[PDB]
Amino acid sequence: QTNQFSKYWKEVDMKIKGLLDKLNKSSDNVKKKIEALLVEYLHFNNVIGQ
Repeated sequence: QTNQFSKYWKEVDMKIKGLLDKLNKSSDNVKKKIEALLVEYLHFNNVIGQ
């Protein structure tokens, strides 16, 4: 309704990069969990971009 897609697009992108930096410093157990959340976050960002 408010059409502020860029504001939430940037918040999700900041969360994506935050999870990207935590991914390289992550143990093997939580690493698959982080990858599983990045694929979902890419879906959220792809929808907002479209």
